[PDB]
Parts: sequence; C-alpha cells; structure tokens
Amino acid sequence: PSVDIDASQWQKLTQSREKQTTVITPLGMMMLEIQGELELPKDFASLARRDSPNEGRFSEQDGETLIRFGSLQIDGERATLFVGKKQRLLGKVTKLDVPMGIMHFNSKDNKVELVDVMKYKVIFKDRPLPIM
Amino acid sequence: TVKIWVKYNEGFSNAVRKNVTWNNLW
Amino acid sequence: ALSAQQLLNASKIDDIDSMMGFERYVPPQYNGRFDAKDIDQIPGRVGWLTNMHATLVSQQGISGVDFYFLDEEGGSFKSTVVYDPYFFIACNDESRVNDVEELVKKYLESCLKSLQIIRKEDLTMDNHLLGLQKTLIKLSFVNSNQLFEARKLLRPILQDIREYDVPYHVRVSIDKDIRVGKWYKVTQQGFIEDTRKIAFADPVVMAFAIATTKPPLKFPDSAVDQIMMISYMIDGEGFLITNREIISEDIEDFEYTPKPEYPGFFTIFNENDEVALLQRFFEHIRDVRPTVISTFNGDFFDWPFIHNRSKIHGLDMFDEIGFAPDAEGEYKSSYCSHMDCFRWVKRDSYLPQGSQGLKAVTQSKLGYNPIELDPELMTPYAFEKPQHLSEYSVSDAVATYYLYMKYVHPFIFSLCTIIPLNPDETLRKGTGTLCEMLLMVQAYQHNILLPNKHTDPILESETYVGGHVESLEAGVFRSDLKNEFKIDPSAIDELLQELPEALKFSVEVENKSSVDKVTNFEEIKNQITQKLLELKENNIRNELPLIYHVDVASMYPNIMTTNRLQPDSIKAERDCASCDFNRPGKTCARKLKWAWRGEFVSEIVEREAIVCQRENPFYVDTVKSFRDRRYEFKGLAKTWKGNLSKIDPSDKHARDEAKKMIVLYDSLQLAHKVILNSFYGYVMRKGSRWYSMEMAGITCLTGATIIQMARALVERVGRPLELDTDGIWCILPKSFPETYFFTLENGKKLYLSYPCSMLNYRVHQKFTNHQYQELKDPLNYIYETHSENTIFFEVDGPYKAMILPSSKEEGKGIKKRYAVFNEDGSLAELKGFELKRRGELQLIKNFQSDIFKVFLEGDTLEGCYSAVASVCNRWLDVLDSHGLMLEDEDLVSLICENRSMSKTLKSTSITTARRLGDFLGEDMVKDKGLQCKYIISSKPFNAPVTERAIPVAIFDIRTIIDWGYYRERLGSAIQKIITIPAALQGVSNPVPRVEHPDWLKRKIAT
Amino acid sequence: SINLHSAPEYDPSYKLIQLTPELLDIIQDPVQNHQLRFKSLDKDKSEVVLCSHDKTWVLKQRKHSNTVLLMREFVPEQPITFDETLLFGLSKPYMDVVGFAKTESEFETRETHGELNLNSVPIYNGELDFSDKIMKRSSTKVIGTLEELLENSPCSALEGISKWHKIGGSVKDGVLCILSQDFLFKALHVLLMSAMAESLDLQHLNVEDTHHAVGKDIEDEFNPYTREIIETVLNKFAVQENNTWRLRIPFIAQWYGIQALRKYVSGISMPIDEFLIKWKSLFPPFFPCDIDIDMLRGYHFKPTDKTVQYIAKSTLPMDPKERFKVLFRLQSQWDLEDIKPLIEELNSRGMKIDSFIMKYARRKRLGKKTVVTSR
Ligand code: SF4
Repeated sequence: PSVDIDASQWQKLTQSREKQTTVITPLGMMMLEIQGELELPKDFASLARRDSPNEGRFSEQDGETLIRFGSLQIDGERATLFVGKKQRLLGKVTKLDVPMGIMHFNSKDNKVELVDVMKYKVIFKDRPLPIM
Repeated sequence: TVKIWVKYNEGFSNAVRKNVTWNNLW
Repeated sequence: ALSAQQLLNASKIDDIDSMMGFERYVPPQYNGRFDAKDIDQIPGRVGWLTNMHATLVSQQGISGVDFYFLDEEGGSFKSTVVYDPYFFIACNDESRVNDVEELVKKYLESCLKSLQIIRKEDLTMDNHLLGLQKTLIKLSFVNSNQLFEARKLLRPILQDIREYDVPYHVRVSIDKDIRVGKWYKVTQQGFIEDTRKIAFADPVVMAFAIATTKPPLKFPDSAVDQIMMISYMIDGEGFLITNREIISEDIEDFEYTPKPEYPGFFTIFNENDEVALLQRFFEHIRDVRPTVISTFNGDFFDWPFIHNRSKIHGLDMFDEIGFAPDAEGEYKSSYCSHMDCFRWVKRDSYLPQGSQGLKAVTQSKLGYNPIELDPELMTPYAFEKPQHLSEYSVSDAVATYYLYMKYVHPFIFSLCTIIPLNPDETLRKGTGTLCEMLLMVQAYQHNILLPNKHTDPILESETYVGGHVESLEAGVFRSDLKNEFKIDPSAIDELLQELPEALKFSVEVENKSSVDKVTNFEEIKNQITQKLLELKENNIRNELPLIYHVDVASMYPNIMTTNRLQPDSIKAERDCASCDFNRPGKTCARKLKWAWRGEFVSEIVEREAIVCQRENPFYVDTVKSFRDRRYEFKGLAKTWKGNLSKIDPSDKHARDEAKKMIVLYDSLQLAHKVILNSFYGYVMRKGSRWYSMEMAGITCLTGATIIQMARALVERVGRPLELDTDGIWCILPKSFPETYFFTLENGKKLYLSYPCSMLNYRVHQKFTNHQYQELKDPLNYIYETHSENTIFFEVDGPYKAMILPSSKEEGKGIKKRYAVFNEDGSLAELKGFELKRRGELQLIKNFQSDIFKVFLEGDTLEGCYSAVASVCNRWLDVLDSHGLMLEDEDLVSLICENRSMSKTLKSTSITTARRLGDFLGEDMVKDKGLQCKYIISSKPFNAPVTERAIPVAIFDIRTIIDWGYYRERLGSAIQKIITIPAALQGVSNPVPRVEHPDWLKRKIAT
Repeated sequence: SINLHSAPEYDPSYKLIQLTPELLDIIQDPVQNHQLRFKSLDKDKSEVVLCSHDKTWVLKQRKHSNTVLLMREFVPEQPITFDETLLFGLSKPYMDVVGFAKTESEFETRETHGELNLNSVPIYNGELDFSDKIMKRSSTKVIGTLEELLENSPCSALEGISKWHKIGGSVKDGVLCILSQDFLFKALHVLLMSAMAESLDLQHLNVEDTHHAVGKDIEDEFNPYTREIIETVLNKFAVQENNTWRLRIPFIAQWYGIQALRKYVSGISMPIDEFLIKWKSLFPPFFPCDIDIDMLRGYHFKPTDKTVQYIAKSTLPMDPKERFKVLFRLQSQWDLEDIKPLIEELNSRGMKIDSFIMKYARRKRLGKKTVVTSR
C-alpha cells in the first residue's frame, strides 16, 4: 500500500510565520518529555466532581474533564515543574538538533497529514522533590 | 483531589531500532 | 598403564580438536642450517601463536606439548613438540654423589627416564662468589605420574622436595623460549620467531548472553529451571535465539546500535524449545569455531546450567563443543579460551568491591547506562513484554562484547606476550605465583637454582605494619579561602643553601641534561631566591594557599633498585667468610635499618641487617630493565601520538593497525607497570620462594624515613593535611616558589616544579647508596662502585577544593576515607566510606551523593556550611516529619537494608538472614548472596542490638521504622562529613541535632 | 507559569517521525504536491519506506523509556482558579495547554535504495500474439501502466523508472512484459543492423526514426520490434536528453560481450584470444570499439589466466562462504580486482574486501595478483 504526505495546512501556517526561534513556535505549540512515569488515577470522570473551584486541579472544560496536574514556570532556558502538592522538578529547555515532526495518521481513511515540527523540548532529569 | 504525581525514572534508556510494518502503524 | 588412560582422553580431545580445525601439522624435514634471518627459506609454516597445550602421544603414551598457531591469512593448524620431564635432587655430601647416583640407579629401577651432570649456583654456599657452583643429580621421568611416584617415595623421609609444582607447559614454554601472541615459523629445527610480524592476528571472538527462568525470590537451579533466551554476538554481529515454549511471541529482526562506534544488527532464531536452542548454539559455534568465549561469572552460573540441562537433554558438551569441567569445576577446551570477565574485574580493573557488578564496570569503562530489568518482572514479561526482554538481552550482550574487546582484550592479550601462559591461567593464578613464575623464568635463563617454596603455616600471626598512615588535619581547604602559614625561616635557609646544587641537580640528574645548554639558569635562580627571602621575612602569613599533593613515583621498586635489595642478599648467618670484606670499607656488608614487628601480643624491636654489595644480581636487573622497557613504551607512545596526528583523517588508509599499535603500546606499558609493582608484594606472600620479613621491614622503614623528611619540610614551609603510605596532601603559600620552566638552547623546554625537586635533591643527598657495586669484569670477580638513585617525588595540583573527614573519637582521624577534588571541581576518589561498604542505607547514599558537590559554592566557610545545613534540613524534614510530606511510593524504596552473610548461618546481618532461613528454608541461608531485605525496627523496645534486625519485607511502616536510629546513623555520617570538621574549625553546629561533643572543642584551640 | 492540562485519552494516531534538514526542506516546499509518499510492498510483512520524488528512506521505530506528552494550545471554556499550595518559584498561569497525544517512540529514517517488486512480471521470449499467452497463464496482476507498478513497489518514481530502464521493461501487444536476454539482444542486434543500414546519428537517436528503420521492410503484424520495444532499447542501451538518445558504446559493447559469453563461451572455457577474434567478428561491421577483459570483469570467469568462460553473478549464493566456494570451483585462482564485483553486493559495510573475506574465506597472494584460497 502507499499514501502521499499532506503538508498544506502546516505549510500555509508556516510560510506566514517566522522560522521557529524560541521554545514556542509562532503558532503556539510545544512538546513535553518526562524522565519517569506519570502516576495517574485509573478513572477520570468521577474525581473531577469532587474537585473544588478553588483547587481547580480536575477542571471540566467543554464537557471534558481536564486535569490541572501541575504547573510549568519557564525562565529563559531554565524551567521548573511543580506537580500536585508533593512534586517539584527542576529542568532546562533544550533545542532539538533534528527538528522532529508530529503528523497525523488518519487510520479511518488511511490518510496522513503533516501536523507540525518541533525544535525545542522541556526536560526534567532530576528526581522530584516535594514542592517545599 | 490530591493523588496525582510522577514516578521518576532514574535515567534514560533508548531502545533498539525496530522495523515498521503497515500494521505496526495500523 | 595410567599413561594409556591419558592417551584415551587425549585421543578424544584430539577428535574434538580436529573436528574444530586443528589437524596436526608436522613441518617438513630440513637437515640444513637453523638460521633465524633467512626464515622464509626453511620448509615449514609461519604462524602467530595463540595457544599451546601439553599432550600425550602414542608410539603407553609419550608426553609432549601441542602448540596452536594462527597463520598470516586467518587460518589455523596445530603442531606438537615433545620434551622429557625432569627434576633435580641435591646432595649434602659431594664425596658420595656417586653413592647417591648408585642408590637412586637401584632405587629407581624403572621410574627414571634419564640423568646428566650439570652445575648450578648456590647463594648459601661459601665461595659461590668466586664461581664455585653446586653439583646435582638430575632425575628425569617420562611423565608427571612418574614424578608423583618419586614424591610418594620421598614423603616418608620428610616425615622422618624439589620441582614439584612447576607446570609442565611452563617448563617447556620457558626452555623453548615460547610465548603465546608471538609469531613463529614451525620447522624441524624448532620454532623461529618472526620478528617482522609483531601486530596480532585477529582471533575468532564470541560473546553471548543467556536469559533463564527462575522461581520467585530464590536462585536459579539448573535441575529444574529453564533457559528462556540465548543472545550472542560474533565479531560485533548479534544473534538472539528464543525458546518459543516460554517466550510468548516471535522476536523479529532488528538493529540495536547504542553508539555509532558499536553497530548491532541482530538476527533472530525462534526455536521451539531448550534442546533446539542448545543444538543451534553448538552448531553455530562449530560453524564459526571461536577461540575466545567470554563471560561474567559463567564458571559459577552459566556453564553448570548448560551442563546440567545438556545432561538433562542427553547432550554431551565435550562432544558438542569440547568443554568439560576441570578440577575446579570450570569449563575448558583446548582450542577456545573461557574469559570470565569477573576474575579480571576482581583482580585488575582497580575498582572497589562495591563496584564489581557488571553495571558499575559498564558505567566506568564504556560510559553509558544500559537498560536494567528486575528478574521478577522478566518472567511475567515473557508473556507480557517479550520485546522489552529482548531489548534488555541485547543491551546485556553489547555491553559484554565491547567490554571484553575494549578493556580485557588489549590487556590480557598484551600481557600474554611476555608471560608463558595462556590467558586463562594468567586470569586465575595468584599474583604471588605470577611473580614467582616470572622470577623463575629470569632465574632459569641466568642458571639460578630455584629455592623450594616455603610451606610452614603462619609468629602465628604476622600482621605487621606495611606502610605508615597518619591523619593530620580535617576540614575544607579551598583556593578562594585564605589560610595561615607559619613558615620556619631556617627551612628556607637550608633550601637557599641547597639551591645551586639542588637546581643544578634538577637540571642534570632529575632532568638528565647539562647546565651548559640552559638559557635561564640564573634568572630562575634569582626568582626563587626572591620568593624564599620574601617568605623568610614574612613567615607568619595569611593568604590564599596552593593545595598540593606530592607522591613519590613507584616508591618500593625504586627503593629496591637503588639499594639492590632482594631476599637472597640477607646474610643468613654468614657473609665475607670466603669473599673479601675490607676493600669496600664497611667490611663489604652494608647495614641498613628496618623496623621488625612480631606477633607472638605485639612488640617492635629495631634490627639491622647486612646487604652484601657484591651478591649476584638477578631480581633487580630484571626490574630496572622492565622499568626501562615501560619508559621505552612511553617514548614510543609519544612517537605514535605524533604519527596519530601527522596523518589524514581518512580512517581507511591502513592505519587502523597504527591506532591498534598505539592502544597496544599503551597496554604494554601499563601491563609492565602492574608487573613492576607486584615485585614488592611477592616478598610478603605466603609460601614465597623468596621469603624475607626483613625486606618488608626495610621497605616500610625506608619509605617512612623519606616521607617523614618530606612531611617535616612541608610542615616547616606549609601545612600537610593527610599522609597514607606514599602520598602527602599539603597546602603551600601562594608566594611559595612553585613551577618554573628552563629553556634549553635548542629551544626545548624542561619542566620544573621546584618543591618536588627540592625534596628529591634532599633524598638524593641523604639516601643515595654510595656503596652500589656491580660486576665490571666477572671472570676476575672485580666489582665497580657508583652512586645510584632513581627515587623521585612528583607533584599534582594545585586543586579547587579538598575535604578530609574526622573520627567521632577524641584525637583520632579516620584513615582510608577522604574526599579529593580535581582542578575542574570534580570528584577524584572516594575510599572506605559507607557507600563502598557492603550493606548501607540507600538514604545515606542519596544523602552523600547530594551533599558532596555543594561544598564548592560560596566564597566563605560559613556560607558553605549554611548551604549544607539547608540540604541537611531538607533531610531533617523528611525524617522528623516521618516522611508525611512525601508521596507514598518514594518512601518504601529508601528504607530497605540488604546484607550479605560472610559465613554460613551455622550480627544484624545474621539475624535477618537467620529469619529468612527459617521462613524459606535453611537452603536459602546455606549459600551466600541471600537477599535479606530488612529495616531496623523500633520494636521490640529494650532488645539487644543483635536482635534489632527482624526482616519486615517478608511481611504502619511509619511506626515500625526506628526513625531515630536512621536519623542518628545519617547524623553519624553528617558528623563525619560536615559538622565535626566545622566543629574542629570553630563553626557553630549548622545541623543542630548532632551536638559538638566536648572532646573536639577541648582538642582544638579556642 | 503555564497551566498544564491533560486529556484523559490520547490519540495514538499522532506519531513522531525524525525530520532531517533535507526532509524538512523538501517538506517546506509548497511547490510539491504528491512528491512525498509513505510506501510499503505489503501490509503485514514488508517494511514501510518513505520516498520523495527521487530519494527513499527506510523507517525504523525506536522506543524510549520516558513519558513523552504531546500538547497543543486550548482556550479554557470557564475561568478556573488554582490552589496555591507550597509553590515557590510559581507564578500566575498565563496559558492553558492540554496534552492531546502521548507518543512512546520515534521513527528513524535511513536513506536506502528503492527497489522494484518484480513478483508477477513474466519473461518475454518474442512469441507472436503474446496477449493470448499472458492469458494462457494465471497471472492475476495486471500492469497497465508503470505508475501502478511503481505504486505497489518499494521505490521512488525516479528510482522506479531507472530500474525499469535497467531491466529492459516494455509492453508487447498491449501487455506489459520483460524481454528474455536472448530475444532482447537479438532484437538489439537486428536493430543496430538497421541502424547501420539507415546511417543514423548514434549520438542523437529518437524513437520514430529508429522504429521506422527497423520496421521499414517488414509487415507490422509480424514486426515485434514495436515503438515500445524501441523505447525500451533506447532506455536500456542509450541515454535520453524533445529528448533524444546517445548510445553508451562501451556499455553496449560490454552487454554484447556478456551476450557473446552467454551464447558461445558459457559451456566451454575458450582461450581469450580466439573468443575475442570471433567476438570482434560477431559485431555488425565497422562498429568502433576495442576490448579488454576488465570490461567484462564480474560477468565471466577464468579457469586459467588465458581462458574465459561466462558466469552470472545472479547465480552466485547470497552467503559469502557458499559464494566463495562456488567461485573457487569455477576458478582456482582469482584476481582480487576481478573477484570484487561478483561479491560487491555482499560488501554491505563498504570496508576493505580482504577483511570481508577473512570472516569466512582466506587470502593467499602471488606477485602481481592477490588471490583468496578457501581452505
Ligand atoms: S659482604 Fe661482601 S665480602 Fe662479604 S660475602 Fe657479602 S659480598 Fe662477600
């Protein structure tokens, strides 16, 4: 079997915006890689209901329960990641040597569309500490 | 609302290169 | 009779061997002139020698030795040399040598193969120095069995022995001057070394990794557990064989290349079961015919497992690949080396025992971290994650392959070129025996009669001091913190006095030059004069230090060569009875001090012994010459470095041999280095043939005197902090004269570190043997005397930081524990600490690994103790809050304690082990390596220390844990690393829960 | 700070592909429409390749042990306030992003030679009325056009056409086929005989003049040398650019030499001199070319140094030891530079040929020649 690469949408958005300079592209996209395992609840709908608005850790967004699972604070190349109430990660923004590409394999129609290119990544390589 | 965290991997390992089939993708 | 049984095993081995490609080659007859220079004319076959073995051949069998060669084209053959075994009997009455001859002639009616009269040197015998030799009866035998019959005849007499453990292969390799790794043309006249070929040929190399089943929490047992995978590599290409009765999916072909240097394309063999994997394994091995197979602890785990499943599957490993257990239970063939890397790891890698696992060696030597997987998850993964298991397996195989090839291969293969043994033997014999055999080689070539081996059991104890160690100061010293020096001006006065000759000596003796060609002699000398005069005036000074380490280069071998020291030089109730005493001046005999230490209760008695300056020199010329050959290779190395840079970067230009050459000469000089320093330790070994307690005393006392002179100078011009056996860490004033560089007339430069040369000059002024004699003309027995001294301190530094620990006990330091930092701020050595000791709290390891690097921040002492106080307070928060401010998963990992039992169950290690034994059966604790997972519990309250560890993993944790105990152990560590040096330097307790005890405040001035 | 959101379920359709600079530049060319294509020979077994219009990459998936979350920007529908916990170094959120994908591997691309899947393509021996014969066999695969063939083949378009030209692909009586060696070269020889018969410029050949030259005095129904055949011969033995052909004269002569080997000196090893004489005489008159055995190095063998016999490299075993075994049976002594092109395809690592041999077989030289002596 065989199928062509669709790159029109990314190309049109790409041509009108500059080459990627910093960690965030002019189109507002980003990746994330973590040296570890994200221990998440086995269910999601149930825990979003006990979530209080002040905490806002398990929000409801457009009928989908999104979890506010942590926070990332970007200071230049330095980045620090606090997760929950009990985790803190110190890290760095690193520029990809080879700009990777995320794309989309529409399995239904066996169609492939190039979605985006990434040039930087936010990495946390040290063991998490409490947020204190 | 307080049981979300990351189990830290001490290091980084990159696995063996593997061949890709159409079925690996589909 | 018993001959013919060895002939049957030999013929079976011969069949195996011929099946593997070593047919007996017998080179053509050549009645002509044995010449080594026209080697290419003589009929025969040129080969690189890669192995050799003793054998028995039929016309009862005849003993001889087979030598295995690789040709210049990658091929192979075997050839055999025959040789008569022999040993000598010495007689105590020469007048009846004919009677001894006649006696044994009758006594040995048929056991004897032949006899002949020869003369040897006896160093105990009067007038041996004028060439009088000892007369012997040589007794020869057809084989070792006949030798063994003679020894059994002799054993009742000894109740009421010579050459009894000399390996047959060693005796032939030496007498024939043969070494594995060298090139020979095998001819009728004998073996002719091809000196034109030096570069090794390329052996067949096999690396493999197995994966096996095991029961939960117990060890694999080969009677019932099965192999689930076998992975292997042949010359850098990977293979994986799978037993699809157990591994739940077919692994597909893939590439694993963990570094570009190391490509790994793996082919998969999905086999139905265990026997099939074995036959494909044996078959592939037979296909490729490896002559090295390497493992890690394959002799104790892998191989017996293979043997027992083979037996279980009706396979005969000897028939399949020629491996069988030896007397040690190790699996050996004739044609293929078993390189169990663990022996090399334990003996030669220079790593602490805490780091002797494959992981730590991989990290140290190959420099990256492969994938690791708990065996308990490996069995479920057979079903659940077969790909993950396969990624793990090939990571194992790649690490082992390249580990062998990059480190073990150059080292072992280069060392084999001078020692007359195969790699296996060099791996397994004691270093003492290694020393013994080298000296035997050297002795045989100089016609020196071997002493018998000492045999008395150990003076029941003999734990004398070998080296002198003192802890003098603890604390942090840093190049950005100023220190106080109190300079002794009279040290400077002595130095100024020595200065013309010390600097001239530096140029001409230390640097092997001549003052004539030096441009800046007077300049340098003025600059030094000014620095010393300045220090002399302002001798109580407070400024930034230079943190130096000075260490004498190869201390004891240099002591040996300077003083011509060896065991046979010890008078042993007689000297000068027959050779003339007066004409040297001390009546020939040179008295030297040693410090004797007996255990009988310990007592030191100073003693003195006489070393004749004319005795036959056999040990020391080999060591001096060996030192020079290493220096040779350092030179050659440098020339090669120039070759390694002159050339182009097109790696395919027939210079990958040159880089191998570079690596090779590197390997050769370090292999010579290790052999050089083992010459000292031989003289203290149990059962030594060259035993001298006196020699050990002389070495320690001489080194102690040199190093005490050096500490006493630095102590007068700076501040020494710690001294251990051969090293001195000190601080010198920044104004102290340090490094200069003379320019030669040709423009070359000679390095000068002035503190090292001032000490080396003093050592040569005070410790030169002016009585060194050497045979200038042996026929007339005339000695010439001269002055020898090759003992030189060298200096390292100045460094970025230094941290020294203190004991918890008054006026006591801690030896063999320190921290040292390189100029770049990195950690150079960690010795002795709990990290290294078996059985330590992971929390403590995590603590120390966090804390050490944080002492380089800040500009003052108080800020550094504040920053480490802060990390301590983080740790105080985890333990004082009993871990509550912490997710539940991170806690369980940190508190486990694991302990090895040094004996059998039949201490805290003992109780945990005992309870594991009782619960899971005594077989669990009859063996070593029992995984004892435990915590020290709060409960039972009021129970003794030996009852404190009860295994709990076997079973709320926050109330079970003795949190005060673990914080107190960590406190102890905090005391040793942070607070007590702070305390002795007058900084108030930055970790207040560990209080300054009274002794340290009193100890110090305050 | 940035507010971090996660979807409860990621779409595994989003996957990471390594994009080399060249791939990126190609990718960042809006001019191309269908120049990039994911290709694979089949769905369950064969590898999947990435092809540009002229280059091909093989895909390699490489797993990693980290958690990699792909996110993109979203506008939260309702205002939400964060719990400030013991968060130091943590500012007010100034974006909300939601992780919509979580990828566990990367896809490495290595440039590789695209190859044609010549599974169902039959061999043509010059039978008249071949369309009937293609239905005498049960070849379900129909190849109307080369593009369809290329589409289900693991190669690029340009790679496909080049290989198609290389293998002498054609179409006869409306059915695509591949000419046998014998009939192809016979048709070539007769064609060249017409070419010298019509005095065409061999450096500026076109399809029409050549087709007319072959079929000038023969009936079209019994003239198998059609225009498509003409296009094949031009695309095989000549190079185009309208686009015109120029003959690769030493190459054609080499082909002719291989053909001569296959007809006359395959079952017997003639001394090189006589075969070259007959060979030379075998050409159509006045054809300008000389000869050397190196031109047929890799296509013939020499039992001794002064004799020649044909050998096809295709007949040699894939496995080095087996291939060397049969090579040494064919010629006791080989020249190193002579034996290299027979084993070149097995020379994957690109290193010195002697090291490649030394794993299996072993070398032994002489004065000018370096030979290999397998046991
Ligand atoms: S001390 Fe000198 S004179 Fe005396 S035995 Fe020894 S070597 Fe001879």
